Amino acid sequence: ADAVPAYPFSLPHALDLDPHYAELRRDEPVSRVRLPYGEGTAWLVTRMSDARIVLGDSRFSTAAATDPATPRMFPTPPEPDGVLAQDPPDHTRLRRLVGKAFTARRVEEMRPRVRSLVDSLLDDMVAHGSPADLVEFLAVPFPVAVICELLGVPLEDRDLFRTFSDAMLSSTRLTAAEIQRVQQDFMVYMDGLVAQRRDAPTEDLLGALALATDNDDHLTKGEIVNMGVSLLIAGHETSVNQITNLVHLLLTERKRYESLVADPALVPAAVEEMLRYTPLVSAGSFVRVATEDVELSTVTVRAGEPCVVHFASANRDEEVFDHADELDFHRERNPHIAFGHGAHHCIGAQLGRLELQEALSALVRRFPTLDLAEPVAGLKWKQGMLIRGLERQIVSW
Ligand code: HEM
Ligand SMILES: CC[C@H]1OC(=O)[C@H](C)[C@@H](O)[C@H](C)[C@@H](O)[C@@H](C)C[C@@H](C)C(=O)[C@H](C)[C@@H](O)[C@H]1C
Ligand SMILES: C[C@@H]1O[C@@H](O)[C@H](O)[C@H](O)[C@H]1O
Ligand code: NA
Ligand code: NA
Repeated sequence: ADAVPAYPFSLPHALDLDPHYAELRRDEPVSRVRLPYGEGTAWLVTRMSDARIVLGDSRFSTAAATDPATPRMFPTPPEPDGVLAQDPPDHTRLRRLVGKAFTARRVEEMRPRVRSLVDSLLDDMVAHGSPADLVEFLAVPFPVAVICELLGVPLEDRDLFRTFSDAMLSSTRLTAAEIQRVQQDFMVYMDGLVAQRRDAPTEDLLGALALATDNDDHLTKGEIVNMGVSLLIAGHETSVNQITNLVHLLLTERKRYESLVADPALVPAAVEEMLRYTPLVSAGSFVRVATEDVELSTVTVRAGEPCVVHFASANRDEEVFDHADELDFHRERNPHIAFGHGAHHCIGAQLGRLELQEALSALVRRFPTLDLAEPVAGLKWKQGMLIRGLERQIVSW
């Protein structure tokens, strides 16, 4: 069965959805693909109802996907101690190590700190004058500062952990051996920061991770340190890219930006809609393997068959969202899965929402004249990574 198409279906263009995803949702919503690594074939799931089953059911296992022969989107076999590769109830125990810092209530308590950080960084951009690179002054330093303060990672390590993090998000830019090397380096660095808390615990998540290493009974050192790596990767890589992505959607059809200048209270709802609209995950997902037969819309997936979701395709499902292909800030309902679903639903969802809200609210309030000040055709979209975003975004005002 080398008659099954390669997935991804193409090198990506900006934030475009391959038009094949809409054809798949209409006519073949569950279809066999060959992923770029591991062996064999995977079902690609393109509709919302099927995505909620694959993401939401104990009969689908991520643990089972750690087999190096399992199809996957990324060069290195999955790390078995990785939070994504855990199944409940062990996954539930692992998430509770840190989950209290990420509840909507605790995240809301960060809004003051977070708005202060944004204000200061836009002051520096103003000091530099127009035009300036929004990536340099906002999209990079803002989420990096927030995740360093929440975990207790020194800000001086920015260049070191951003390099490791970009490598671990490789799709084609690096080989398995280059990434496996970075994984070991990152594991050894994070293990070292957590060890610093041996006779010196801190009031931060690394503090919590170091106590769990000392006192905790069901979780390995590996699982615990790896959680530190996942949070430090996700905690900046998502938001840094999503700020560039959402600003890109706002300035390339400037009525969108103008609608938020007019009404900055629209910003929370605009952030939800642009989370729906944006393929932050360039293609596919961490894989789920059926442990029993499971009925999806058009097929029964057999025990042992792997499945992969395209989150941004589920987020264009025309049986769930009216005019799904259109950016609409006035949707009454937006049941998107930009943050996933089921056990592995994004732990940082509330922190992402907060950072995007405060970054956009500030821009829309203080920079009514904001425009893209480099050509669209020349935009430096990140190539060869599992996520999408801009290396640079020169803006004027
Ligand atoms: C706009 C921001 C974000 C987006 C769009 C986003 C998106 C996602 C998605 C779709 C997943 C599900 C992956 C899957 O099940 O296959 C996920 C999981 C995850 N996200 Fe986020 N995320 C964001 C922000 C964050 C932040 C700020 C953090 C960390 C502070 C974070 C940490 C994670 C982690 C650790 C997981 C894995 C959770 C688990 O396996 O239980 N994310 N994210
Ligand atoms: C195949 C696409 C996915 O990538 C992966 O699985 C990566 C190899 C993970 O190891 C990354 C590096 C982890 O750090 C995650 C915790 C990051 C967090 C933001 C996500 O879960 C993210 C959505 C992720 O699932 C997708 C990018
Ligand atoms: C941060 C993330 O952590 C786990 O999910 C993986 O095993 C891997 O080490 C890394 O990609
Ligand atoms: Na742009
Ligand atoms: Na996988």
